[PDB]
Amino acid sequence: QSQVQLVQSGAEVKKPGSSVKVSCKASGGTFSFYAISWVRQAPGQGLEWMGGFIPIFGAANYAQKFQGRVTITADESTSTAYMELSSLRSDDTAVYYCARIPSGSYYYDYDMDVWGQGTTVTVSSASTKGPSVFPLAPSSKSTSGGTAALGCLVKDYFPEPVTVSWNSGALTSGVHTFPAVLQSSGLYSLSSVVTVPSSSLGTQTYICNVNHKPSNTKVDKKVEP
Amino acid sequence: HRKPSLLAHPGPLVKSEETVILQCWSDVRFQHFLLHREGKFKDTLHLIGEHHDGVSKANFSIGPMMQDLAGTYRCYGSVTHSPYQLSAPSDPLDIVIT
Amino acid sequence: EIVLTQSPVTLSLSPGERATLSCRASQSVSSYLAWYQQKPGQAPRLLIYDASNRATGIPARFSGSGSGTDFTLTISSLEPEDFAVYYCQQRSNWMYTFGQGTKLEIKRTVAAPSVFIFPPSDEQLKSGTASVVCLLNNFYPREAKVQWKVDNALQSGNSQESVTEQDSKDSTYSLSSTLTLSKADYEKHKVYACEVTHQGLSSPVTKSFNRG
Ligand SMILES: *[C@@H]1O[C@H](CO[C@@H]2O[C@@H](C)[C@@H](O)[C@@H](O)[C@@H]2O)[C@@H](O[C@@H]2O[C@H](CO)[C@@H](O[C@@H]3O[C@H](CO[C@H]4O[C@H](CO)[C@@H](O)[C@H](O)[C@@H]4O[C@@H]4O[C@H](CO)[C@@H](O)[C@H](O)[C@H]4NC(C)=O)[C@@H](O)[C@H](O[C@H]4O[C@H](CO)[C@@H](O)[C@H](O)[C@@H]4O)[C@@H]3O)[C@H](O)[C@H]2NC(C)=O)[C@H](O)[C@H]1NC(C)=O
Repeated sequence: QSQVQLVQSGAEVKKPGSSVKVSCKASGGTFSFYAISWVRQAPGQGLEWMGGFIPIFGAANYAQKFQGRVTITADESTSTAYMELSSLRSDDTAVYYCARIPSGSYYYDYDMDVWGQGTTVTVSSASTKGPSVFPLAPSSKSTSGGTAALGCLVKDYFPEPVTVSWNSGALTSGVHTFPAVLQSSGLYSLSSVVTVPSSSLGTQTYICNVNHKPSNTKVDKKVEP
Repeated sequence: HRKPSLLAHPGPLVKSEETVILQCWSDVRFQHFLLHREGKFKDTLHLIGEHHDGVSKANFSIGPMMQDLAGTYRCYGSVTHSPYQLSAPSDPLDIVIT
Repeated sequence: EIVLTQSPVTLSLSPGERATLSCRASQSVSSYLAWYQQKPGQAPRLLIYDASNRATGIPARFSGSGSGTDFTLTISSLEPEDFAVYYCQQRSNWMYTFGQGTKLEIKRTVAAPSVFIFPPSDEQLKSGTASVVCLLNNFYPREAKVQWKVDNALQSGNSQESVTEQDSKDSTYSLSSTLTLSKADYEKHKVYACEVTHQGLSSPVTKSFNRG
């Protein structure tokens, strides 16, 4: 409800032990007498506060878990905020958020909170690698109840994200695209299945549409045998 | 950057479940008045300064007095030119529950 | 440092019911408590500020209460859009620690999964590895146990599973477990099975295949 809007820096991929600096530019206002709070959420986990900066008091408060590797700062203009994380570990792979909240109470004239779009930071010793799309062929082992199952395995890929669509988006009902998993190799892998009528398995043509960061588009036909 | 003035009405010593006014004013045309409490729970309240004849003032209203609203109250003022830069802190005013 | 603990972990209620969420703090924060809601795929949205005051635009069904160590978020008349994750965050003494969170899911009738198994592709075997997939489609509750068994041998450490979020139509979940094996260890064996245990299942269900 505040006129102020926040825009953060782009996504980043760093190696273990390096440093990343995310920016938060404010529009329609300044951080002024408010506080800059950074939060992080890892895939599947909850919100984790990293720290805060109150520019008026020149005060920087941080969380014990990040105390020592985290620095929150802002421009003299108080329009751009910055958080730098050092000794980057794989556990720091998450989405980082920046928020303009009040120092404490919202007493009297205090605007409601304003968040940014977020910034995805991936810390891994791996390199950019295209996925390998393998078929999950339909069979009596997947065709029971007059309903047949059909799917693809997007295995061994980095870095996220990966988009999966069936028949160029003409198949959305029954489609279950499961969240990716991080294997010991440091490479991701996902599965996307769709339940179709048992009949039409040999009549209908089902194709996987997978896109990724290394400019890789792999279309795979899913035949019955 | 000139220190403003802070006063408490009807006084600094307050009874439980009673409201007080912490007036913050200065001859400088302060556009934003910030009141900061130091104690068990520190806080910073904001109030837009109202520039009446001669001075710009702000009436901070501390609600039903609990042990959490007691502490050392100092007052600051700023100009919208750089709300980031506050002025010199006013003389501290200690609010204590009777 | 003050640690915020939320209860319950998961709340399984039905549309139209009254919901109650609890946030307990190791030390008093004294109304400096904020309530957030994160719907999946979006950023958190502020609901209650200063423990009891409702944010601008939030429906009046959301209510905040509590001071010191105990806090409560009440949502009367749960509207289908309210089923999400709710976090509490302290705002006292320049520390903005978050709570663990609470999942507000939909309590429907018991639904059991449709179990399908997928043998490894011939293209992946040329690549040198083999991946077997088991799928549990549309089930409630979310609690399910999948166990891979190769020739009557429980496999441990070679299976990775991922669950989907509750579907907005049938209010069910889906699970996909993947067993990755080398081309050397696969082939050395014959029977590959997938055991599934669920509340909606009178007996454990097994989907198996024999290579060849
Ligand atoms: C922030 O707070 C300021 C101070 O407010 C006072 O103190 C706080 C802590 C609270 O206790 C408040 O309740 C309290 O009011 C405000 O400034 C004051 O605003 C009020 C309300 O408008 C004013 O009261 C009214 O004043 C009218 C004018 O008469 C005064 O001013 C004349 C010159 O302008 C002066 O000649 C008069 O002598 C009189 O001065 C007051 O004398 C009394 C008694 O000695 C003092 O106690 C006051 O401090 C003096 N005020 C001064 C010096 O400014 C009155 O006409 C009017 O009376 C109305 O009600 C009576 C019935 O009760 C009717 O009979 C009458 O017809 C009329 O309708 C009323 O008293 C007050 O004067 C302002 N100043 C001060 C210092 O109190 C700020 O406005 C506020 N700011 C914000 C942003 O909220």
